[PDB]
Amino acid sequence: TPQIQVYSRHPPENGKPNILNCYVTQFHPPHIEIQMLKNGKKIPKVEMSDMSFSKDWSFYILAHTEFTPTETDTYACRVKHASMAEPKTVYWDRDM
Amino acid sequence: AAVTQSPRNKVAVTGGKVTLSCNQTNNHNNMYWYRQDTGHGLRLIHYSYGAGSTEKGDIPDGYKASRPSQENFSLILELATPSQTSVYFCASGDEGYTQYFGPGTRLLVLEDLRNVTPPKVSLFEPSKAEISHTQKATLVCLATGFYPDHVELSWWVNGKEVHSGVCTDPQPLKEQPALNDSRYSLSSRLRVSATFWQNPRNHFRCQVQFYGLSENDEWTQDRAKPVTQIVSAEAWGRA
Amino acid sequence: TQVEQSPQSLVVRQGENCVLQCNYSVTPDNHLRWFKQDTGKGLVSLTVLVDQKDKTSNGRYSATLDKDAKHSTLHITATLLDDTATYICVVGDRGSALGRLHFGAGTQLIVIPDIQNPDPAVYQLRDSKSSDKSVCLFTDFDSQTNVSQSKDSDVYITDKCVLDMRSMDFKSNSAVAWSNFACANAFNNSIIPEDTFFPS
Amino acid sequence: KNYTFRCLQMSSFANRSWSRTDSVVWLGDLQTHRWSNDSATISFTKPWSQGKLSNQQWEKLQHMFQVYRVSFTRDIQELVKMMSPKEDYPIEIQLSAGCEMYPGNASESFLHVAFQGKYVVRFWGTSWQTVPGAPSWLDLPIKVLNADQGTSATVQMLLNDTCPLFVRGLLEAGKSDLEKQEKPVAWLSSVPSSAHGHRQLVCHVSGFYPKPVWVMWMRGDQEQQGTHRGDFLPNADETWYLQATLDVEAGEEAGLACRVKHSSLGGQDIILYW
Ligand SMILES: CCCCCCCCCCCCCCCCCCCCCCCCCC(=O)N[C@@H](CO[C@H]1O[C@H](CO)[C@H](OCc2ccc(Cl)cc2)[C@H](O)[C@H]1O)[C@H](O)[C@H](O)CCCCCCCCCCCCCC
Ligand SMILES: *[C@@H]1O[C@H](CO[C@@H]2O[C@@H](C)[C@@H](O)[C@@H](O)[C@@H]2O)[C@@H](O[C@@H]2O[C@H](CO)[C@@H](O[C@@H]3O[C@H](CO)[C@@H](O)[C@H](O)[C@@H]3O)[C@H](O)[C@H]2NC(C)=O)[C@H](O)[C@H]1NC(C)=O
Ligand SMILES: *[C@@H]1O[C@H](CO)[C@@H](O[C@@H]2O[C@H](CO)[C@@H](O)[C@H](O)[C@H]2NC(C)=O)[C@H](O)[C@H]1NC(C)=O
Ligand SMILES: *[C@@H]1O[C@H](CO)[C@@H](O)[C@H](O)[C@H]1NC(C)=O
Ligand code: NA
Ligand code: NA
Ligand code: NA
Repeated sequence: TPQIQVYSRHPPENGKPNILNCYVTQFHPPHIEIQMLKNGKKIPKVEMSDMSFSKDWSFYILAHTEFTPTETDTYACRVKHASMAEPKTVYWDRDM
Repeated sequence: AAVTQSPRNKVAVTGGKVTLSCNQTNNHNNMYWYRQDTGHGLRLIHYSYGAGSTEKGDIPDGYKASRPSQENFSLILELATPSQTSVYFCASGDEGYTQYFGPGTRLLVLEDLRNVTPPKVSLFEPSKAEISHTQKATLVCLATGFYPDHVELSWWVNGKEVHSGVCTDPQPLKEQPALNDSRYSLSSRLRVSATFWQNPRNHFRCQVQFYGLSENDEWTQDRAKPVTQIVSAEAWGRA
Repeated sequence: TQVEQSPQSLVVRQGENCVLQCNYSVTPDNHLRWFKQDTGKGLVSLTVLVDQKDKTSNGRYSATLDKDAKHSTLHITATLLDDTATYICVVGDRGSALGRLHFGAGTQLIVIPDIQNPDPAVYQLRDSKSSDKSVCLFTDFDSQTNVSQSKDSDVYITDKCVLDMRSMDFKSNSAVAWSNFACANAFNNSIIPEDTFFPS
Repeated sequence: KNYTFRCLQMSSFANRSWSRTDSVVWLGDLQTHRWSNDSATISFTKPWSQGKLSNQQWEKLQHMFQVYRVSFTRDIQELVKMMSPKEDYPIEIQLSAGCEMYPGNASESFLHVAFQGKYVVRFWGTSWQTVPGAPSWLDLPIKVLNADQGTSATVQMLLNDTCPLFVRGLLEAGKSDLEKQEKPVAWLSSVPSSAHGHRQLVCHVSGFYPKPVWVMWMRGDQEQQGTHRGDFLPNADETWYLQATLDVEAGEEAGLACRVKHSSLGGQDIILYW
């Protein structure tokens, strides 16, 4: 089961532009589908790092995108991968 | 590392089944089938990495491979075509890059077997003129009336094959070039010293191995079935 | 094709040297082998070159390989009759059985033998069994003599063919003619030497 | 001042026809090269990625790799045919290759191979060998790979000579990127942590380079031993992110601060009070 971690590059302040990162790790095979969502909708033109792997041979990849947090809008990262029946979704919690 | 192929030569009809076999007692895992055609290098048909394995080569179409054991690798033409007329070469090897080639198998696929005919063989003895002029004696062997042109002519003195002093025509000539399925003739010379030919304990034999029909091939004509066979002619030396 | 040989064919006279060329686009080029193939026979290995800039020798055969230029030559010194054959160039793309071989189409070499002591003649030979049948043997002519087919299509004539009595170090050309005709008439359509022996 | 140079290759063979090979190259934790399957050439991801190699030396090295990629792809396919039906597609193969640089012309090189995610083969000395735990069927592929003297000679030279030299040049040319200092920025936040009446505080630290860092929760001058450091997580701009959590009692949040020490701050520790 791929681990998914969502976090902002800068301290989040409502209204202010920022970058949102989705770090996907501990998965294999390396065929994976990563989506970053705003209010459940697919954000267009998400940048991906080149896929790499750690000492233990497991894969990781960094997705990131521009975002401006608000009181209302929700942000998430959705991962499809053969090691799961249904896609896994981790919500950005500003507090976490 | 010795590799053997059988048969060494084969005449077949279109639609017939032909099996080319390769044996190798070197305990090589790897075996390879090629065909050689004029104007081309050898081209890979099928290969095998071991018992039960067969792999498509560069030109596999029309051929099935079969690796029943480490030793034997077979090339099967289920429905033979004239385009499969060729010389077929088998090779074996271990994990190293060297492939060790067999001596080759000649295959001719005809449209029809109706005209297949074994040779007449005649041996022509040396002229006394030649003997007294050169102190050498030339025997001539003549194979005639055969179709197709798949023959091996050889010379035998006292039951042992001779190569020294021999030359055979590089190709059979056509007896009726105007006609479609012309029969063939082939000549060979064996030249010895006169004293060798003059020795009456020397037995000379010209042998032609002819490649024709097998046991299983059907035959509907009234003449003898023109099967693969040997025809020879012989003479003894004399003063 | 990825392997090309030059010349396609050539004729040389006994004792002369010749150079055979092989050019390839095969990548990578682990090794290159030269094969000799006599007419109707199998593949005899002459040499295998493996280095970037390699040179080998095996008697009268020597070879070079330049991997940068993707080029090999085979040199035959002092050709003999038995050098008459097809010479085939092969490049292997791996140093192991994972390799594919890439075969050139070959170069045909014909070596014309040196007939030192010619003695042109036309003999009649008689059949072992039925003595009424015969052939005409045109023999012992030098390699400057050509043999043409017959004008009559009932008469048969072979191409010339050279035999080698190895133990006597002696070579002779011959041709055979037969029909159903005499040996005086047999080689009419050929320009044969003036001193040609016709025995009674 | 020890840097490890890692060339990481991932190869997928879905079936007999389809395959792809992608590579990335790391010097420490900075990416120096990328070689996508779609690209004929290797891409520099830094201005100094060619190191101290001349354009001609680089071309020659890249050419060697271009031949390798095509050849590797066909070799695996042929090895699969050789072992059939023992092993079958899909297949993943990973290589980890490079050298670890020590002070004063000392280095170790390595070349480790993983099959379906398990380390099974390395190059060692002058040959390929299986490692402990590896299945026995690999003995035939190893025998075949070890037959190729030409690959062996080339790999020996790549590991023993080329890797250490190249990396030595990389360290010179990329000194200012490798020795960069980027300042951490911290911020605080809180959540309910599946408990009766407990809160979890979170100290976020982001934008720091290099990786070594110290983050502890503190009441005055008393290091809270409950502090839990998370994993180092990357930013897109080649800086690092880290969060340290402290499990506390609601109402008792007052008093707590988050202290952050990092080489880039030059003695001026960051302190955020709740
Ligand atoms: C590694 C440090 C690099 C530091 C410097 C470069 C840094 C710059 C960034 C570069 C980024 C590169 C990204 C890729 C990173 C991963 C690469 C690490 C592995 C490198 C392996 C290098 C292999 C090179 C050789 C090669 O291509 N062999 C290939 C081509 O070999 C032929 O061509 C050569 C032409 O040079 C030689 O022939 C010429 C010759 C003859 C005689 C002599 Cl003396 C010399 C030459 C040779 O003899 C020929 O056979 C050969 O096909 C190899 O087998 C390819 C695969 C090797 C890896 C195998 C891994 C084990 C897998 C086990 C699988 C088991 C599972 C099976 C189901
Ligand atoms: C490259 O360096 C290796 C040794 O270094 C080790 O392997 C490299 C590929 C890297 O991973 C290094 O980080 C690692 O430390 C040389 O290997 C050695 O080669 C010599 C001969 O060339 C071997 O000597 C043999 O010893 C055996 C006894 O076990 C005898 O049977 C032989 O007669 C012979 O004397 C030596 O064992 C081997 N070392 C190891 C550990 O395998 C390699 O030669 C070198 N190559 C070049 C071209 O520089
Ligand atoms: C990965 O790269 C290789 C080489 O660029 C691709 O292989 C080529 O694919 C095309 C068809 O798309 C073939 O016609 C070529 O002959 C192949 N090249 C070689 C050297 O065999 C391969 O398709 C790429 N893989 C993917 C999934 O895109
Ligand atoms: C091979 O694998 C690819 C990707 O998994 C697939 O889309 C393709 O159809 C497969 N090809 C065959 C011949 O099965
Ligand atoms: Na073997
Ligand atoms: Na690659
Ligand atoms: Na291969």
